[PDB]
Amino acid sequence: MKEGIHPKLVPARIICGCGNVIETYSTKPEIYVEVCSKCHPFYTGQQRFVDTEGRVERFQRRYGDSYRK
Amino acid sequence: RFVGTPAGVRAGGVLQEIHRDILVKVSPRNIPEFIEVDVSGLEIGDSLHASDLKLPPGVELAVSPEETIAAVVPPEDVEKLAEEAAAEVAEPEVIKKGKEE
Amino acid sequence: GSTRNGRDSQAKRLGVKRYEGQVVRAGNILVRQRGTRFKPGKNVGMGRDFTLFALVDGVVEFQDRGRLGRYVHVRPL
Amino acid sequence: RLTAYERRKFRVRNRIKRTGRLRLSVFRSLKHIYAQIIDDEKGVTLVSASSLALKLKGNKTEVARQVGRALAEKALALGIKQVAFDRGPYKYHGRVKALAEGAREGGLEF
Amino acid sequence: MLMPRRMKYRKQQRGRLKGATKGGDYVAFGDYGLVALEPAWITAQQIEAARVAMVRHFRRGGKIFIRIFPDKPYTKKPLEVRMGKGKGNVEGYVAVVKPGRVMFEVAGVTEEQAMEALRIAGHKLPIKTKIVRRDAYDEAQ
Amino acid sequence: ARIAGVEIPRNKRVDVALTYIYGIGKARAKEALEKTGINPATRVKDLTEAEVVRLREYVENTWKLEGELRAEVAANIKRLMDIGCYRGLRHRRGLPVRGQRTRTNARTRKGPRKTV
Amino acid sequence: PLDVALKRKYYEEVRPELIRRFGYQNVWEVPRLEKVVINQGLGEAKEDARILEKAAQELALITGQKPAVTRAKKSISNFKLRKGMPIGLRVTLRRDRMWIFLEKLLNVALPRIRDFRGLNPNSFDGRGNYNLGLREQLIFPEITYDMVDALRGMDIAVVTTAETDEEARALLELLGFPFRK
Amino acid sequence: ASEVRIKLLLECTECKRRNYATEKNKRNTPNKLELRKYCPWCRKHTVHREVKI
RNA sequence: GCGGGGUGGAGCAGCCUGGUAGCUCGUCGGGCUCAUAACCCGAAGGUCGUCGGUUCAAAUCCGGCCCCCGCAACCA
RNA sequence: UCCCCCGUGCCCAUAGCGGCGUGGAACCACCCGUUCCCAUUCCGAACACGGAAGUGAAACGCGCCAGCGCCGAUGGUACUGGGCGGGCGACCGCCUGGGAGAGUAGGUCGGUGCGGGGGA
RNA sequence: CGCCUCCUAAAAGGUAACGGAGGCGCCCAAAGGUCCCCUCAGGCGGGACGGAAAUCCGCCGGAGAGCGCAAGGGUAGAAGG
RNA sequence: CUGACUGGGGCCUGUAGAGCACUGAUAGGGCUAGGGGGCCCACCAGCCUACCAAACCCUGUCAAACUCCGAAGGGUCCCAG
Ligand SMILES: [Mg+2]
Ligand SMILES: [Mg+2]
Ligand SMILES: [Mg+2]
Ligand SMILES: [Mg+2]
Ligand SMILES: [Mg+2]
Ligand SMILES: [Mg+2]
Ligand SMILES: [Mg+2]
Ligand SMILES: [Mg+2]
Ligand SMILES: [Mg+2]
Ligand SMILES: [Mg+2]
Ligand SMILES: [Mg+2]
Ligand SMILES: [Mg+2]
Ligand SMILES: [Mg+2]
Ligand SMILES: [Mg+2]
Ligand SMILES: [Mg+2]
Ligand SMILES: [Mg+2]
Ligand SMILES: [Mg+2]
Ligand SMILES: [Mg+2]
Ligand SMILES: [Mg+2]
Ligand SMILES: [Mg+2]
Ligand SMILES: [Mg+2]
Ligand SMILES: [Mg+2]
Ligand SMILES: [Mg+2]
Ligand SMILES: [Mg+2]
Ligand SMILES: [Mg+2]
Ligand SMILES: [Mg+2]
Ligand SMILES: [Mg+2]
Ligand SMILES: [Mg+2]
Ligand SMILES: [Mg+2]
Ligand SMILES: [Mg+2]
Ligand SMILES: [Mg+2]
Ligand SMILES: [Mg+2]
Ligand SMILES: [Mg+2]
Ligand SMILES: [Mg+2]
Ligand SMILES: [Mg+2]
Ligand SMILES: [Mg+2]
Ligand SMILES: [Mg+2]
Ligand SMILES: [Mg+2]
Ligand SMILES: [Mg+2]
Ligand SMILES: [Mg+2]
Ligand SMILES: [Mg+2]
Ligand SMILES: [Mg+2]
Ligand SMILES: [Mg+2]
Ligand SMILES: [Mg+2]
Ligand SMILES: [Mg+2]
Ligand SMILES: [Mg+2]
Ligand SMILES: [Mg+2]
Ligand SMILES: [Mg+2]
Ligand SMILES: [Mg+2]
Ligand SMILES: [Mg+2]
Ligand SMILES: [Mg+2]
Ligand SMILES: [Mg+2]
Ligand SMILES: [Mg+2]
Ligand SMILES: [Mg+2]
Ligand SMILES: [Mg+2]
Ligand SMILES: [Mg+2]
Ligand SMILES: [Mg+2]
Ligand SMILES: [Mg+2]
Ligand SMILES: [Mg+2]
Ligand SMILES: [Mg+2]
Ligand SMILES: [Mg+2]
Ligand SMILES: [Mg+2]
Ligand SMILES: [Mg+2]
Ligand SMILES: [Mg+2]
Ligand SMILES: [Mg+2]
Ligand SMILES: [Mg+2]
Ligand SMILES: [Mg+2]
Ligand SMILES: [Mg+2]
Ligand SMILES: [Mg+2]
Ligand SMILES: [Mg+2]
Ligand SMILES: [Mg+2]
Ligand SMILES: [Mg+2]
Ligand SMILES: [Mg+2]
Ligand SMILES: [Mg+2]
Ligand SMILES: [Mg+2]
Ligand SMILES: [Mg+2]
Ligand SMILES: [Mg+2]
Ligand SMILES: [Mg+2]
Ligand SMILES: [Mg+2]
Ligand SMILES: [Mg+2]
Ligand SMILES: [Mg+2]
Ligand SMILES: [Mg+2]
Ligand SMILES: [Mg+2]
Ligand SMILES: [Mg+2]
Ligand SMILES: [Mg+2]
Ligand SMILES: [Mg+2]
Ligand SMILES: [Mg+2]
Ligand SMILES: [Mg+2]
Ligand SMILES: [Mg+2]
Ligand SMILES: [Mg+2]
Ligand SMILES: [Mg+2]
Ligand SMILES: [Mg+2]
Ligand SMILES: [Mg+2]
Ligand SMILES: [Mg+2]
Ligand SMILES: [Zn+2]
Ligand SMILES: [Zn+2]
Repeated sequence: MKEGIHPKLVPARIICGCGNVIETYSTKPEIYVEVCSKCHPFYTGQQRFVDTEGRVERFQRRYGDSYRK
Repeated sequence: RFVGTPAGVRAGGVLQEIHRDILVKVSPRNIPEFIEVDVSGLEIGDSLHASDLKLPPGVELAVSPEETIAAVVPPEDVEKLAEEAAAEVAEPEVIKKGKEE
Repeated sequence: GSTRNGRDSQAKRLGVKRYEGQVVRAGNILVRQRGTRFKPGKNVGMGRDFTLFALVDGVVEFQDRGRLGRYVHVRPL
Repeated sequence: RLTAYERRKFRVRNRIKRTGRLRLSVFRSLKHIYAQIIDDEKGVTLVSASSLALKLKGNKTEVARQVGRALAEKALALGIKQVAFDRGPYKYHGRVKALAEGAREGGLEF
Repeated sequence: MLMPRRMKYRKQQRGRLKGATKGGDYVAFGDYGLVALEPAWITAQQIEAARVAMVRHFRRGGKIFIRIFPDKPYTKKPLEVRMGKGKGNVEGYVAVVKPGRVMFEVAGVTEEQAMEALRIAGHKLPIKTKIVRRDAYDEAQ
Repeated sequence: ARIAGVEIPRNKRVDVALTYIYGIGKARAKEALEKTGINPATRVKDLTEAEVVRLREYVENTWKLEGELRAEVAANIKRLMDIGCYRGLRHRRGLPVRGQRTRTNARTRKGPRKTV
Repeated sequence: PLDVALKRKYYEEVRPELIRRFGYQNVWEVPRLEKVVINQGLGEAKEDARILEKAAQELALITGQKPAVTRAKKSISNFKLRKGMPIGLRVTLRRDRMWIFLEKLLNVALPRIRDFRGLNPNSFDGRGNYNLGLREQLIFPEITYDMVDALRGMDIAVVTTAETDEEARALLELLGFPFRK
Repeated sequence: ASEVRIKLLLECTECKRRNYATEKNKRNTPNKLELRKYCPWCRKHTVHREVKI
């Protein structure tokens, strides 16, 4: 490479909020992230976060079977 | 030999026989008298191709099957005269030279 | 009635000046042209307006080298 | 459809012929470096020299300088002195520059 | 009627009418044809007259093929002017037609239906014509 | 961005900042700071990276927020519009939905007056 | 040269599994990475504040490599563009710096992305290459909220030695690209 | 040659004689032309300077 | 035949010097009035007669066709 | 004197597009590195250097196939130099010498010079 | 009304008409010398804001681009960048 | 003895004729963007088109300022009458 135009690469410490640490190289020796590959919802198989909804509607009402027949 | 009378013909149409033969690679010992064609299904303006050509034994097609072979098209009509004489035609536009091209 | 045309330019008398097998002196003009219809070959200079002229005394020869264009040469006598 | 290698090749070679000299054309492969002096008026090669024919050693750059002193050595024996350098697609530098300088010390004129 | 939709040049020199046709000399589309026996500039006004006549015989039916096209611009100086002051103005368009061309071909019609419209068409033309039907010679070109 | 997917306003108290998120209101703010034992009074700039990730982890995991929240509500109207409900036609003609007079006002749904 | 995780992972896990699924008869027949090119079609800096050293300083930190300029090929009226005007940046990553960038890209960037639901399956060249877009450069780890004046994403082109999309798809998924469908 | 594209001379900066005449666009090139040219008097090259025609 | 011209609804600018469409009236919505006018406050509407060309870009520069104003058309 | 490869020419698509197959001992290439010479409007991609673990995957070289491209008769015609007739013309004929273009048959998946390196 | 380009012009050069069409009366301090490197228009596919069209990647593409300005000739084995 | 003319030989050319590969024109057919039309929709897509019609392919044609071709002739130089 040309000298004096290039940011310098060093061993880097990317930290996640799950406590995943990643061994890599970067222009900054230490970085923290909010999220990573090791914990993300879409990422971890199909960990369907806050909603394992299945909708639930619309057959789902069912309140109740008390209307007469 | 376009066997059949097209439905396009029975409504007033005309069977535009584009190819009255077709080019073909074949052995001398294998000369067909013709090749039959079913045009009875054709409407205005429906058409058959070299692809739709059903071939006798031992004879291979020598053109692109994309080639059109027969068509049924609208007839002439005196009723179109009214529009055709009253259809306006403009004076011709010169393709330019110079600071015009 | 009037013409918006009327004009044309002076003819420039272009073309080959010396044909193959003709004996020329160094300096003689061989071909006058617009662009390289013919290209300078051995012993043949080309001037700023494409004019091919002989660099040595001798005899003209043409050569048609296909996609390489046509060439004019002078062979030393 | 030509390539930068091919075009650059014609580009310098065409300018060399026009000056009418004998051409010291140089081929440089990954391992070896060859050089032949050609009379383009006959389509004919008059003298050659190559590392591969001289069975030479290691350092490509010194190898070049040596195949250079070689080419001249055989050359002056045939009366050849004036000649012109065909750097082909190769930038005048490194291995090729070295062969050239070898040819010069040898006395070949350019 | 027929005329080019646009052209590189507005006015065309007159040229010549020597020789038989360069092509257009064989039946190519329809069943019967009208062929020119002598050279001429056939005008768009005639081509349309001839065309209209043919559709007028057929009434309902048939297909008409026009194999000539008026692309040559026709010039005339304005009435009563003297020679000079430039080329005349374009006043019409003509089809340059030499001996042996097919100008019109018909299809989808009885033979008497075709002989007759081609005949009536023929009267509308400034030249002599011959009616021809498709032969294997036409087939073979 | 910090939490959640957005970077809440630093220099405000931690409870107010949270409401700068689509999906978390004043209630849900004090509610997240209860179940994490975080002081509702402290400025966001003064959170521990510990306090951050705890507060982070609760909120993101309990409630649908920013993107997906918009997405369902979208699909909710999407379906209502598409079943042909009365509330659907009102969304599809862009008019109000909740039994308001339209003869006057109604502007917020209608937009600036298209005078005649 | 550098030992890094993805570069290592390619030879160790990606290489063999690929030779499995498609059964190549030559080592060079099997899919490789050639280059990842990063681009910022910018052009917001056409006139205005054609000082984009802020984004060249950005991209230089993201990739550890100084970007080059792109300039207008032709003048455009509707875009307000003088021919030759400076309208974008482009850095070409090969070899070690290519891996390191993809490494941080796959492990960090795409996660930090707004409502990430997987890379687009269909952004495949047809000749086995892949391209994707970014709305924000904040998506990376080396660019904090502080050091930015405005939102500026980028174009990302990754070239393979593959011939079909299918070998390309596999090479990239095996490396660690998250596809939705 | 025009109102904006003016004619001019080059003066040998050493012997002060004008040996060459040329032109320029004084809008595109407002400074005085400076060029080295062979001066026939000094019999060598000299920086020559644009002077009023 | 020579010169000038066509731009919201009416009548004129902008064209020469290419990038940006302006003025008065009129129309529409509001106000004063019992009401109307006047007057006051806001607001719409020209894709520049056409088709072609030059240009990065044309109401603007160049060509074609169309319509309008003015002048000429004399010795015969 | 024959075969293969590396150079460098000539002929200027009968040499080209595509498809299939083949070659790594040798030569060539990719290849292994980026210390050094040198280099990137960024990038050892290019150019360049020092190399020799692998591979003929890309490239190249060598073969095969007539789908495309390219070349293409014989015959006949158009036209025509010169010599004669005919028509009011537009135009049309004969004699002698020259003779296309299209199309048809058909050919083509190159030939050859010089110098190197290897093999018989 | 002088000059340049094309056609008329009958395959050397030349060739008229108030015949058919267009341009010039400038320009460039680099748009000049030379050394070194580089190859276009366009089509399909792929790409945040991004459009028919900005910039980016790939494949096809002998020149249909470019060469200040009219036209012709020339031209990437460069006269183009 | 070098001349008009003539024989042989080389080189030069873009006409007659022809051709459609370029620039344009061009009738019908195929295929098919774009619109127009008729169904169904405003939830945004769809389907039919005896409608006008781009680009491409086919058939068939035109051109002083079109040429992938291309004569007979003509010009010039050498040797000879
Ligand atoms: Mg101009
Ligand atoms: Mg007049
Ligand atoms: Mg006039
Ligand atoms: Mg004239
Ligand atoms: Mg003249
Ligand atoms: Mg003259
Ligand atoms: Mg002239
Ligand atoms: Mg000549
Ligand atoms: Mg010169
Ligand atoms: Mg010059
Ligand atoms: Mg010869
Ligand atoms: Mg010679
Ligand atoms: Mg030879
Ligand atoms: Mg005449
Ligand atoms: Mg007449
Ligand atoms: Mg006339
Ligand atoms: Mg008049
Ligand atoms: Mg006249
Ligand atoms: Mg006239
Ligand atoms: Mg007429
Ligand atoms: Mg005819
Ligand atoms: Mg008659
Ligand atoms: Mg034919
Ligand atoms: Mg909130
Ligand atoms: Mg209500
Ligand atoms: Mg895809
Ligand atoms: Mg960031
Ligand atoms: Mg690939
Ligand atoms: Mg008005
Ligand atoms: Mg003015
Ligand atoms: Mg102005
Ligand atoms: Mg009012
Ligand atoms: Mg009032
Ligand atoms: Mg333009
Ligand atoms: Mg404007
Ligand atoms: Mg315009
Ligand atoms: Mg325009
Ligand atoms: Mg006008
Ligand atoms: Mg009067
Ligand atoms: Mg070789
Ligand atoms: Mg060879
Ligand atoms: Mg091949
Ligand atoms: Mg093999
Ligand atoms: Mg091979
Ligand atoms: Mg080997
Ligand atoms: Mg081996
Ligand atoms: Mg190694
Ligand atoms: Mg170093
Ligand atoms: Mg060292
Ligand atoms: Mg390398
Ligand atoms: Mg191979
Ligand atoms: Mg090579
Ligand atoms: Mg064979
Ligand atoms: Mg040929
Ligand atoms: Mg032939
Ligand atoms: Mg013959
Ligand atoms: Mg005669
Ligand atoms: Mg005759
Ligand atoms: Mg004869
Ligand atoms: Mg004969
Ligand atoms: Mg001929
Ligand atoms: Mg022939
Ligand atoms: Mg072949
Ligand atoms: Mg040999
Ligand atoms: Mg040998
Ligand atoms: Mg003058
Ligand atoms: Mg002439
Ligand atoms: Mg001529
Ligand atoms: Mg002439
Ligand atoms: Mg003369
Ligand atoms: Mg003038
Ligand atoms: Mg410069
Ligand atoms: Mg220059
Ligand atoms: Mg320079
Ligand atoms: Mg392109
Ligand atoms: Mg694209
Ligand atoms: Mg987009
Ligand atoms: Mg784009
Ligand atoms: Mg060009
Ligand atoms: Mg004598
Ligand atoms: Mg003599
Ligand atoms: Mg004589
Ligand atoms: Mg003679
Ligand atoms: Mg002719
Ligand atoms: Mg054509
Ligand atoms: Mg054809
Ligand atoms: Mg003609
Ligand atoms: Mg001509
Ligand atoms: Mg001609
Ligand atoms: Mg001849
Ligand atoms: Mg002549
Ligand atoms: Mg003669
Ligand atoms: Mg002769
Ligand atoms: Mg004599
Ligand atoms: Zn994590
Ligand atoms: Zn002096």
